[PDB]
Amino acid sequence: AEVTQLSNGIVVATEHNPSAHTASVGVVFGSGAANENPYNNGVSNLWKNIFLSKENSAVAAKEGLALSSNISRDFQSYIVSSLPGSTDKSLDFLNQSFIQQKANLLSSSNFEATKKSVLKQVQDFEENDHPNRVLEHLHSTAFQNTPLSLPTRGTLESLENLVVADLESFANNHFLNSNAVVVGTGNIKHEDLVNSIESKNLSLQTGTKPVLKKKAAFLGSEVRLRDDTLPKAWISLAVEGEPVNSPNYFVAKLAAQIFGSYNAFEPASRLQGIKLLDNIQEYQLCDNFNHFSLSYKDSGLWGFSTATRNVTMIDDLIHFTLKQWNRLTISVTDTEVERAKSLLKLQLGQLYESGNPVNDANLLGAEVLIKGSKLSLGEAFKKIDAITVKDVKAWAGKRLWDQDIAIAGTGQIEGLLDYMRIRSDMSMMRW
Amino acid sequence: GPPSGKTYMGWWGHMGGPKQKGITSYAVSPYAQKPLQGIFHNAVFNSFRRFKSQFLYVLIPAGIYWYWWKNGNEYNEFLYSKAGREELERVNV
Repeated sequence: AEVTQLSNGIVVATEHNPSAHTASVGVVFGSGAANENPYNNGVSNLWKNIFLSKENSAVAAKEGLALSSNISRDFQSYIVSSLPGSTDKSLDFLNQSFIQQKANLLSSSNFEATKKSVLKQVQDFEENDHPNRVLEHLHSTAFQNTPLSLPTRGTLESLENLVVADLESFANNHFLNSNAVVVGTGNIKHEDLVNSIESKNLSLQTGTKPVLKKKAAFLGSEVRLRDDTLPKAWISLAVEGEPVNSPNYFVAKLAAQIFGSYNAFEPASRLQGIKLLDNIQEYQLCDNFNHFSLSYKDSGLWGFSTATRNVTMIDDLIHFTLKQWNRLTISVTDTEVERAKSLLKLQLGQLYESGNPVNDANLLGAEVLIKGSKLSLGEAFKKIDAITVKDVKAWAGKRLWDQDIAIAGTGQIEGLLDYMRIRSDMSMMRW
Repeated sequence: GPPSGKTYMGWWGHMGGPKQKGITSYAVSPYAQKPLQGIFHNAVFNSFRRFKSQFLYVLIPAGIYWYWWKNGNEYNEFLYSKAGREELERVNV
């Protein structure tokens, strides 16, 4: 279904869907937050809000277009959505407002107003959004002094020094033809999209992006943002995971599905077939947890995030969850693998097969900037079905058994023990 | 079981100190460090600093009580010698 062409440097990829009632086109760059330095951190956040500025978005509304933009560790995207048949105007808007003319957007009183608003967006994120600011400090401590440790939103201290001249430097170095993929999702044909691009000039810059000296490397460490005025405790814990282009990519994803997510206030969440639940329910140890498996270009992270009000029994929560991770190496059963297979296929079919062409454009553009193509959903189901119990035990013994960990936390975390007591739980002396 | 009185120490989660806000801590895993870092440097320069700050509080009392002891030992030996018989009768009697 995915069709990918090449044209003088830029790559065109589409995912046609006749039943859609909305087409979407845009450009996805293969550079993100991991391509900055601790002094220009936050440049890609300013470029996102300049694109969605009031004057820029007022022009788009008259033609009937809506704008979106996303910033990640590896990629950033700029999307224009419109009704089918209006795809010609969306390409025209992208050309003369972001690709070829950035002077009007980068004017004074428009850069000074956007910078004022972003400085407020990160001030309240740093003091109101606790679960998402300990997952950001987990990246900061696990990849310290490496490119994979800078926050995607930037830093408050770093954003007060950025000027308009720093935004032109980043655009000249990264917004290039060799670093870009042109995407189209929804009700739009591959032949029509490529014909429109060649009917115009539609050429980005010519240079190549700079290369990074050092790669990302995991380091076992911890950071503690203790605050005794907050009513809860938020904790994130992870080991080194898998990159995107790995043979164990789906095996690590299936492993996180065995433990899954949990909500204490949902009656149906308390009946899940997870052996961890019967340990943490007699005494209410947590309100919620989720197990993740994040992959990037260089490395990844595998672990869980928790939030609890039972501040006197945090040690019990950590001890029981890590003891269930040990069974992935020694005694994982066949019923647990079959259940996690069915729930992973449903979860994948709800992310790639949603009804939002904007979500599809980000997913499709990011997978082509890394491996030059997109793996279909039918082929991934065949790879998930092939996983066996011996595969899980081999992967867990290599990545989980007796390995270093990274910890982040905030709130009332006096009851969280030291690093060595927690690291002792990654293995059993009885085995 | 009945409750107990009021103490000045608690347990994990309710230790009983002031509320803490604004302090951040960082640490690295012991498996990624060098346990014997700087032992030769500390054995000479740090050892000299520690000795130089406390050696006056210990040696002066020690030297006072050692000079007292030696002076009392020599006097007793002289008293029970042939040259101290004129003093032994005039003191111990």
